[PDB]
Amino acid sequence: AENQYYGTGRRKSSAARVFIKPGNGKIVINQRSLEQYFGRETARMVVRQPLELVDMVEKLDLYITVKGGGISGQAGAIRHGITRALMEYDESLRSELRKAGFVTRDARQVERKKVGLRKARRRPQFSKR
Amino acid sequence: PRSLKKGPFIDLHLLKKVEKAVESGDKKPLRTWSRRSTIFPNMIGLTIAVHNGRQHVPVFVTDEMVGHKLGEFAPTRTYRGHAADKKAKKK
Amino acid sequence: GQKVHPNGIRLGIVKPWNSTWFANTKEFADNLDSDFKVRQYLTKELAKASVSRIVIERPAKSIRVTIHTARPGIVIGKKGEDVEKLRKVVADIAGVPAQINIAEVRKPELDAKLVADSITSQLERRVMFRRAMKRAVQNAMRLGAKGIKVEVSGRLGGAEIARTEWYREGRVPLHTLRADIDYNTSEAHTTYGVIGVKVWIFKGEILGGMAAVEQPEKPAAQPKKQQRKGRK
Amino acid sequence: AKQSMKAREVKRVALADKYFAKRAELKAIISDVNASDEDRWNAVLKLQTLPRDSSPSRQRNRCRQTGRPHGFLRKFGLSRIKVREAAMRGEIPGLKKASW
Amino acid sequence: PRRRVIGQRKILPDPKFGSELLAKFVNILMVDGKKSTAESIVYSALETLAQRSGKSELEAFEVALENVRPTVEVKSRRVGGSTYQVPVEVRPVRRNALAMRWIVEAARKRGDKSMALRLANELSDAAENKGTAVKKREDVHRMAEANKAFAHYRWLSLRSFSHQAGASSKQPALGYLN
Amino acid sequence: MQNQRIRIRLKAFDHRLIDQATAEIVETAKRTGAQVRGPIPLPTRKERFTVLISPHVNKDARDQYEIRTHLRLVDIVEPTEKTVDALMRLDLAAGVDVQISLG
RNA sequence: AGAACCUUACCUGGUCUUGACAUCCACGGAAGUUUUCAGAGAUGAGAAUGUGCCUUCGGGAACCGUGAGACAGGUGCUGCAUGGCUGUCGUCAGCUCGUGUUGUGAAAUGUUGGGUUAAGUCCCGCAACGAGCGCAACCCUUAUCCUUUGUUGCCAGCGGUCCGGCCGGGAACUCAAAGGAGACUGCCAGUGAUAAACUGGAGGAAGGUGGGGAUGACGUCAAGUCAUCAUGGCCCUUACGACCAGGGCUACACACGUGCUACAAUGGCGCAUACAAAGAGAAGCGACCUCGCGAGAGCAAGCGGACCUCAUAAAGUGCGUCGUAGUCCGGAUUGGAGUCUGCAACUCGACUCCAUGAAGUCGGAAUCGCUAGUAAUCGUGGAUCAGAAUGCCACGGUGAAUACGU
Repeated sequence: AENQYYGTGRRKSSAARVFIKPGNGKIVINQRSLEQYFGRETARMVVRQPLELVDMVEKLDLYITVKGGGISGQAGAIRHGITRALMEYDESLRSELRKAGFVTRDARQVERKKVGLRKARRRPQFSKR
Repeated sequence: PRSLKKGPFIDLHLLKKVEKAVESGDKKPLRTWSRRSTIFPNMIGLTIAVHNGRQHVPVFVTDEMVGHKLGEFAPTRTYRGHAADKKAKKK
Repeated sequence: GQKVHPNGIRLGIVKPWNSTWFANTKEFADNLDSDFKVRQYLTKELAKASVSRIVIERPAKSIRVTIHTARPGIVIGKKGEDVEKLRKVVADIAGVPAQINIAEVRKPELDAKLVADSITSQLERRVMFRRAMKRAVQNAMRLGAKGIKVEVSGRLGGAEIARTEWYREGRVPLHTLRADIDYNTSEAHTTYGVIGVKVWIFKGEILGGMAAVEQPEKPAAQPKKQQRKGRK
Repeated sequence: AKQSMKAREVKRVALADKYFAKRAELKAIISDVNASDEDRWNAVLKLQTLPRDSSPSRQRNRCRQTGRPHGFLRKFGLSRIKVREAAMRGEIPGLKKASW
Repeated sequence: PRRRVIGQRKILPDPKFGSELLAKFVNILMVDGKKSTAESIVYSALETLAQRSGKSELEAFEVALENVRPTVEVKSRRVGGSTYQVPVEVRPVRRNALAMRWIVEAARKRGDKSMALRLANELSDAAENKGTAVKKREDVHRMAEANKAFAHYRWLSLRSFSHQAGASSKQPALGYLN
Repeated sequence: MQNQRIRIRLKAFDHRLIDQATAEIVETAKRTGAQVRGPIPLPTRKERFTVLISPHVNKDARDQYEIRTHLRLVDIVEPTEKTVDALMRLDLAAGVDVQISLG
């Protein structure tokens, strides 16, 4: 319980800040409009795709701040950050969004570039003779 | 291409042999290590004996050669020809 | 010859550093040389005492030496004049005035570097070292710990081949990151050239001698820490 | 390695400081882009021939302890091998092994 | 080798339509890491399939993946001075991927002036069981029907299997004593 | 958002020295002044070094060392000459330099 | 780890031997500093500022010339004379310590079996018992999550308002650095000799000691460094030492190891557009500014680095554009100038730009890493760094096939 419920949208080590409240369906993305940020793009249809599914598109109001990631990919991070926030329409709500995997955090974490190695795991190539 | 940027070159190093040589117009080959130095109008008609790391090479300085440094007319490396290998260094 | 060096890996957890000073990047190269010099030049005066560690520290307008010894009085000397002469040559190397203080003496008959000095005499004095190593190991386990490892090198007796030997006993983990674990490698000369002993000694699997602070920000420091965070 | 390569540098740094320090900006004022329709005359710049070994472009220094050329690290005043030896023994403040 | 059965990651529905089968296609359509092109190049390919016949965007795609599908495989395992072939039965998990891999091999040479078309045209061919990889299943099953004759060092093994409560014949199949 | 009035910065290589030395400095500042704040933590720097592991050759195997540099800010809204005086009288740290200069 | 010159590590050429540099003694000079000319520079001659420090008041130290001895110095040779330190097999999954017993003994036994494990993991157990090393563990780091701090971090509403946390102001929120939370092959179920563990169930970010790292036994290989460095034996000691310059490590016949980028149109071109993380910069790097074809420039706010700046991070997004013709991909060579780092751009340095303009269309013999945040692929910063990155180190974007079976 919070004044405005909140999601962290952690997806593939980018974190999508997402503030939900009741309203008339309005959107803020990166302190600008949807039209500036996701212009003539499929990425505008991504953030709506989970909101349409729980049938609150014209009923939930939102404020969105996002760092790290790729332009297509950040829309993909906001798609977990919205479902993270949804927890209180019903007591079962977070259980079911977890069951669909859009609460379940992408547990796979980074492998450091390694010492004596060309990549994380790329060990040298040599024939040297 | 490469240049000497913006500041004034005669070479500091070459200057003390040259100022006494120009007074004569030209005199015996000026024993020079200063292969770092460029060719200029003041130097037309001098004879610069130019150390190449191994020995001195006389460069006769003249007007058709002012686009160059002294170090270019005196060689450094040896090139293995490839009919059959190069026997000698060439001056 | 495999393995990462055993003390090199402990400096972030449960072993403290040999040096603690601050140079803000730009002067660090000049400070590293100065910490080396105070280490070199100070030990040059105390050749005759017996010592387990050297620890160098730079507070504001200050350089503080800590030294670990076999008994408290050996470096203090007659009327404290010896330790004042030590503080004299730290003032001459260092860019600030100098202190030196004496540490707590701990396991001084079992210590890495005093055990290795002790074996080294046997190599100086050109004995075959056929039974010496086992009697070395026995004494270490009469004097404490839970295990010891010894490896002895240097052309024993003046031989013209390499001839090494080693001895391991009890429990000695080698690559351990938890507890302090006492290691020394000696370098020393005798008539036929250079000798050396590598000494790993193992006291316990957890030692607390270096830790990060106990507490978070709120219970730590000042009683009233909270901001208004607005609220005019 | 040799003590001569460090000896050469040690004479270079007393002469660098003696001639060049008051002349640092004699280059920017007399030579570079700030010398626009000002000076560019050789006769005030003919005085740098003695500082020729002491010049900032040969101040590559290498290791301070040994005089050994090549593979230097300016932040320790040391090199690869000898850095590793001092980190191995805890001589350097805050310096530890890496994991992440 | 290998102590226990070990798994696989599993791919998860794309963010712009909500299909796994589309998200599994775009992955082998990705060249030099550019997933964000390979996405549009698939959906615009699916949009081309919808233009030949408007009844579904998946119409010809879903059936291509049936029509070029391998049911059987050849594995190879040297016996001395010779390599030979020994057939093996294929997992479904490789059947789909093989079929999408032959579709993208065929698609990169189709030569039409944009990949959405190359891909859609090579799917349009595999939709009727007429395109390039029709051959490539058919041939592999032919080497698999023929090459059951040989088995992996059968002659000394052959008593060793029958005596171990096995059958009286060299099994030309993976992980058997033959 | 706030305007920077003054900068108190504590700098160290060692992570243990900087929290403890701060925890006394904040205490000393509350006991000898009336307007103190809980030390903003501020992000830690880390410098990357790689060197050989064998004396000569064995190029492949390598060794890597890291050194971190830690920053505490406190943020006293006005330091008194008597806070700064207590701070320097009750100082005992080596790992840390405290800066009462700003930049 | 950044070889125009220095790299004497090498070579040649100039030049000297108590010696470039240290201590000790003898003599002249204070060292420090400023300056003309010869000399390539070393070096040398002279001018001018100063006479400090101690003092048997001679004279000396510091530092410099000169000399003697002791001695300095040496990438000087020997790695089958070595020390220090570390590579290989290999994360092989083994190896040994203490001790008894059986054989005459070298040696076995344990360390082998059954089940299980990522592993000599762990249950059961035999004349092997007890115990240690390595894998395991503690360990750091990250992951949510809980917590405090509340800026140079943050903003759900509110004010100034270009609607930007810039600032009046605000604390719901990530968020940083630190207290640390959770997960134990545990519970419960199936299986397996409850017996380790694998699989199923569940809440939760996550169930296979959660992802990542640290991480390499005892040790052969007469492994590899006397060239970081220790050091005898042992050689030179007008030199196998040393100052200075020039040349050189990046030559060129070619072949070979390695990496990059391209060979396309999934792309390149153009105009317009978006968000990183992490770190370096008070010898330094730097907005705005005006100048410059661009590079850069001078001016200068600034920046101790969560502030300002490298940096508009690129791939990615919009739209038109091109058709296999080595092109609309690729853009190398070379002519020529503009600019940069530097007392020096010629062989061997960095950047812009104009004209002209090739190989290459998936590559023989050969040849290697990868099980998933990996493989693949883009951009960034940094160590080094006067001037040179395709390299290396680390960061973040986007991110794959499959692992049936032995």
